[PDB]
Amino acid sequence: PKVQTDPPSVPICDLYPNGVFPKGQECEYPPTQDGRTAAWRTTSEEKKALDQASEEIWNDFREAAEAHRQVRKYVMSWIKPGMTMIEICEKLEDCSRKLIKENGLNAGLAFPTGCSLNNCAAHYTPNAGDTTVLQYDDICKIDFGTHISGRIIDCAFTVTFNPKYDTLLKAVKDATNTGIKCAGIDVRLCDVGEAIQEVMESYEVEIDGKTYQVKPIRNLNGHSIGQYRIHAGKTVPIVKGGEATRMEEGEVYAIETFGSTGKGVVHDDMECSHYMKNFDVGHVPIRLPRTKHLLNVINENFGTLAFCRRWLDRLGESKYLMALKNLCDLGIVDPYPPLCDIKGSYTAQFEHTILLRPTCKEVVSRGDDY
Amino acid sequence: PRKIEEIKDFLLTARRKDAKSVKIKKNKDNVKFKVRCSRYLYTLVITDKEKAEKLKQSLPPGLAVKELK
Amino acid sequence: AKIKARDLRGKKKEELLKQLDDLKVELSQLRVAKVTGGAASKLSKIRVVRKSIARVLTVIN
Amino acid sequence: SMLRLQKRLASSVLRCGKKKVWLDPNETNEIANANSRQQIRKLIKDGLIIRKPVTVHSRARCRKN
Amino acid sequence: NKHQIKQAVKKLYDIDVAKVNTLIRPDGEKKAYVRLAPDYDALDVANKIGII
RNA sequence: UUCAAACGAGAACUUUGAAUCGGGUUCAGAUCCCCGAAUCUUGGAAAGCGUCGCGGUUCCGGCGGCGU
RNA sequence: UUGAAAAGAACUUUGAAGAGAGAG
RNA sequence: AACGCAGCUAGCUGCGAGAAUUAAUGUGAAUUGCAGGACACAUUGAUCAUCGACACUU
Ligand SMILES: [Co+2]
Repeated sequence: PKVQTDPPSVPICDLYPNGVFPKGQECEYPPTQDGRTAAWRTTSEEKKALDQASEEIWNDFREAAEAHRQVRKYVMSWIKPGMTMIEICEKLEDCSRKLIKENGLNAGLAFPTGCSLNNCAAHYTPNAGDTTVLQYDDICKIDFGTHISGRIIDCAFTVTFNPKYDTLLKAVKDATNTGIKCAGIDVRLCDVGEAIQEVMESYEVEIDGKTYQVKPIRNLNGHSIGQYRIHAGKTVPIVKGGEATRMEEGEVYAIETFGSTGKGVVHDDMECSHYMKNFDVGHVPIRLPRTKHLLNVINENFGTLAFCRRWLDRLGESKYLMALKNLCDLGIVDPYPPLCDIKGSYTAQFEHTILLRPTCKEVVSRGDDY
Repeated sequence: PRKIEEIKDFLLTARRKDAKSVKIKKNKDNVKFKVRCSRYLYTLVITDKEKAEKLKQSLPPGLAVKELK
Repeated sequence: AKIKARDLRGKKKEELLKQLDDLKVELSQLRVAKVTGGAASKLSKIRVVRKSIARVLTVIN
Repeated sequence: SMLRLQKRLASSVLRCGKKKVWLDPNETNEIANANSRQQIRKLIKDGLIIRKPVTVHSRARCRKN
Repeated sequence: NKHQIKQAVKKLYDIDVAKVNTLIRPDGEKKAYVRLAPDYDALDVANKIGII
C-alpha cells in the first residue's frame, strides 16, 4: 500500500490493495418511531448478518466516494477566477479518470461534470468553443459523479469567491444536512420535503444592498440511484406537499437541495449538453446509418450512463448532434438541457449520496470539506 | 456508343482532349477497350490476347486507366 | 448593444449597408436555430433582430 | 404485433404478391422490428421471410386429353 | 426561379452548385434541392451553417 | 368460414401461420433522385435475374460459387 | 352568466380508464 | 378580393417581405397564457396613445 502524490494520480484501489475502503459517516436512523429510537439494529443480529450479505456492493460505493473526495479536494486546491471552465472540466475529468482508473464500463465517470454559473442551476457543461471566463463575482455548482461497476455516487457543492454569498451557502448547506438527518428507513418523502422547506426558508440573504429571501427550487428534487441507473424512479422532494412513498432498506438515495434568490422555478435557457439513454426503452428501429453508428457507439462507451458532447468529441466523433437529436426524437436518449432561474438571480446546491444499511445510515459522500 | 474497328483510330480518339478515361474489360474470348469521350463511348474489340497487352503499354500518359477485371 | 434610430441618422451611407448586411446574416443564423433544436434565449432574438432591420431600413429610406 | 407494413414491403422487395409472402410464425418479434427495405433485405437472406412457391396448376390432365 | 436560387447560395456560403431541383410543397412553400459541385462536399459545408 | 399462436386489462371482428432510355434507390417520389448510356453487333454483363455458400446481427449498404 | 378572488380540488385508496370513496 | 406576417398562433384582430409593425411626438415602468427579452427610466426610456416621416406583396 503506497500513498497519494501531491497532484492526485495514484488510483484509489492502489491506496487500498486490501480491498476494504474507508467507510462513510455511520449514523443511526431517526427516532421517528413515535419516540422509540432505532438503536436496536446496530446489535449484530440477523440485521447485521444480511448487511454482510451485501458488503461487496458497499465497498464499491466507498471507493467511489473516496475518489470523489480526493478529486474535489484537488479541484478546490487550484480553482480560481479568470480561467474558463473548459480547462476546468478537462482537469477535473482527467484527474477523476486517473484516480478511478477507468476501464470501459467497470469503472469511470457516472455523468458529465456540471458547472452551473449564476442563475443556472444544473445540467450545464461547456461545449466546444464555449469561451466563458470565470469572474470574481460568480458562484458555481460543481456536480460530478464517479461509479465502480455501476455503483454510482452523486455529490455536488458550490464554490464562491466574493464573500457576499456565505449566508446563502450556509442556508443551503443547513438545508441539505437537515434533509440528510431527516432521511431514514420507512419514512415518507413528503416528510423530508417538509423538513427541508422548514429549515431552508428561515434564512435571509443580503446581496448588493437588496434583501432577498432564500427559497427552494420546487422544480428540482433528489432522486434514487440504481445499478448503472442514476435515476431509479423515486424522487425525494425539497418542497411541501409531495408523494407519500416510503424509503426501504437496501436502497441508495441522492439527497439534493437547491436554493435560489429568484422565483424558485427553472426552465430551459441555453444549448443542451447532457444526454442520457433511456433505461426502460427497448429496441426502436433507426433508418439513418449515421444514427445507428452513433447509437451503438454510445451504448458501447456510455451504456445507460449520462454523457455530454465533450465526451463525444473526445472520442473523435464529429458531425453527430444531428443523429443525436434523431435518437432524441426516437426516444432512445433524453436530452437534459440546463435549468436556469431569472436573470440576475443566484442558485446554490449541495448534494450527498446516502446509504440505507440494515443497521445504520451511512452517508458515503461525506467529507471533511462538507 | 461507337465501335472502333481498326487499331490506329483508337489511340487517336484516346488522345483527344475530351477523353476522360479508358476502361479495359477482360472477357473469356476477347478484351474490350472502352474510352469515354464527351459525346460517345468508343469501344475497340480485339479477339486475340497478345495484342491487348502491347496496346495496353501504348496508352497516352496521364489518361485515367480503369481495370474492370 | 441596442440599435437606436437617432444615433444612426448622422452615420454615413456606406456602413449603414454594412450594418444592414450582418444583421441580415445573424437573422439567417437564428432561422437555422429555429428549425433545429433552439434555445429559448435564441428564439427571443428574431423579433428584436427583425425590428433592427426595420429600424435600419427605415433610416436609409 | 403489427406486421401489415412488413408484408407490403416484403412483397415489393420480393416482386411478388402479398399472398406469396411468408412471415415466420414464432419469430414475429424482429420482423416487427423491421421498418425499412434494408431491414427486409436483412431477413430474406437469413430465411426469416421467404417467397412461397406458386400454387401448382398442372397441364398434364389437358396434355393427356 | 432555379437561376436565382443558384446565385444566392453561391455567394451566401461560398460554394459551387451543379444543379437545382425545386418543387412546391402542399403547404405552399417552395423546396429546392441544390446539388454542390463534386469538388465541394455537403458534409463540411453543412457544418458551417450549423445544420449538420 | 375454421384451428392455433402473438400483442393486449380486455379478441367472432387486430396481426402471423395452417385449412430519353436501361438498372438501382424510399416508410411514403421516380422516364423527375443516383449510376450508365444518348439526343447480329457497340451498349453487354460489369448489370440484372436464379439458385449454393461465407461474413454481420439496429454496424457489413460486406464477401464470394455456379448458371443465364 | 362558476367564483370576490382559481382559491379550478394537494394527498390516500378501487378501477386499464371513463368513473368513484375519502380528504381539501 | 387573394396570399402571406407572431418564439410557442387555428379563428378574430392588426399589419405588408421594414409584414400582431419602422420612424417621430406625448406619456412615463411595464407586456403577460408560458418563456425569453427587457428596463441608468437624462450622458434620455418598457408600455400605451397620438400620428405630420418612411414603407406598403398579387
Ligand atoms: Co443528482
